[PDB]
Amino acid sequence: KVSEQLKCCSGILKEMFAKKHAAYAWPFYKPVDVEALGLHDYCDIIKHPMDMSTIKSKLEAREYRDAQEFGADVRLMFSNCYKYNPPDHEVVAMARKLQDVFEMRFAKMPD
Amino acid sequence: PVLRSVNSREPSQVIFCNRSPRVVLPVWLNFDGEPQPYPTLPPGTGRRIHSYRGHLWLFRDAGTHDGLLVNQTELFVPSLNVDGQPIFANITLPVYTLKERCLQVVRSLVKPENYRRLDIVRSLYEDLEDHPNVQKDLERLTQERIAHQ
Amino acid sequence: MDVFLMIRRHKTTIFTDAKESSTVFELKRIVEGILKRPPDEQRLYKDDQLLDDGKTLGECGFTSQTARPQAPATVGLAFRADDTFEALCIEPFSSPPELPDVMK
Amino acid sequence: MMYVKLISSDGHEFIVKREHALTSGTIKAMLSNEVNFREIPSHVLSKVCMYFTYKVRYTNSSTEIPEFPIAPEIALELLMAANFLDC
Ligand SMILES: Cc1ncsc1-c1ccc(CNC(=O)[C@@H]2C[C@@H](O)CN2C(=O)[C@@H](NC(=O)COCCOCCOCCNC(=O)C[C@@H]2N=C(c3ccc(Cl)cc3)c3c(sc(C)c3C)-n3c(C)nnc32)C(C)(C)C)cc1
Repeated sequence: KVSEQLKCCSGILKEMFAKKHAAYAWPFYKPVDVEALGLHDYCDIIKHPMDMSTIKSKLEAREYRDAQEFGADVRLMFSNCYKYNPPDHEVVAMARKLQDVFEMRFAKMPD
Repeated sequence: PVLRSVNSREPSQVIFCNRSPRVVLPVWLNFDGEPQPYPTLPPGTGRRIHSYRGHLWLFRDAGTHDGLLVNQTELFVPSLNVDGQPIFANITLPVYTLKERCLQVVRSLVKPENYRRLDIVRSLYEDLEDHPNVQKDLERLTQERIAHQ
Repeated sequence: MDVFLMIRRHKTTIFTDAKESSTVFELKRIVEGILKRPPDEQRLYKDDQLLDDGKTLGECGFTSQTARPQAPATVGLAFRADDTFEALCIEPFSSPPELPDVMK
Repeated sequence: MMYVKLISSDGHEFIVKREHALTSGTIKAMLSNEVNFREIPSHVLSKVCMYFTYKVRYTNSSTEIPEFPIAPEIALELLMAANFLDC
């Protein structure tokens, strides 16, 4: 039950990484590079960063006890983006599109 | 204008690396061809940079506006990455003429209102006053790109 | 690596490059070519130190860091007339004028 | 290599490779073995010759290039020489 849900969580992240969704998924592939983006205040505001590669490592390392912990990390990744940026920023639009894919597959997971 | 960034919104990871003795000012040409200054790099320093495909950059001395080179040439345009490998931008001094080099040093020691009080040939006054300039170069670069076409 | 030199005597100054691994004798061959004087009629100096034909420039103390194209290192030269070597003597260059008021 | 003799106003003889001296447009025109500059003094002309060595060494070099240094008190005269010599 728990292990079968954790394979589904993996299947979902794999889809989030796929070419199909590359046009809006690409900013969340890796951790936020505050140097390159020139964001002096990002760590002051975002106390707990998250990204897709970090989540992938945690799955493969069996660190998530269940599907809810996997979800809270995906939702953390998005919440960080909405928190830091203004409503009508290109990255917030991109985040929304990807979250719709996440929420749909996460809701259709058998429990 | 002709020389301007493309509004691609496609990512490009870049490394700016200053291997000159000058403090470097990176200059970004925007979608309307207007130069936008970015934070400066001290000599010997480098850093990761997030830019986009088809964006134009050039590089200058932050105090004097003397032109510098990037990967042996005047302009820099990033490609898309290959297997997440960074694109490298190596910034260096060009080999100036002795004349231009003497102009730089005299400019650094004399206030512009005193240029014409120096005991030298009249034509060098004009030469001294015609400072290194981004706009002036953009026209030369534009019109060499037209001749090319 | 390479070293860049001013070889100097009286009011004569030769500009040339060479290597750290090259020898004093090899440097005299360059001089022979230019000024028509064989090695046995030449004496080469670093400051006041007479240099031996068999030693390399690196061993005499010339390094690429202190002998650059834009700031070459100096080597003194003395000839022999009538079976006795003359005293080393390098005529100095002229002096720059005083700095103008507006450049102070 | 062929050499040429550059002689300053104060009677100093500077001997450099022909190829290095051809960096100057004014000299290039004169030659095409010995050349006298009756108005440029040794403390200036010596500096010019160093510039030739620098230019020939670092043109088409893919090594990073160092600054050519010019002391404040020779800058005015070296500027006049450079302009007169076209280099
Ligand atoms: C320190 C330094 N020293 C010498 S240079 C330098 C320096 C170099 C680069 C930067 C930052 N990069 C730029 O400013 C680049 C360089 C040049 O290519 C132009 N440029 C732009 O960003 C331009 N932008 C574009 O062409 C794309 O335009 C969308 C406008 O938004 C850009 C970012 O907004 C301003 C600051 N905000 C952020 O960076 C937030 C950030 N955005 C994004 C982001 C930004 C744009 C898009 Cl389209 C998608 C996601 C982001 C991520 S992660 C990630 C990989 C990215 C790319 N992200 C997440 C997650 N959450 N927030 C973010 C410009 C001038 C219009 C702002 C800062 C300093």
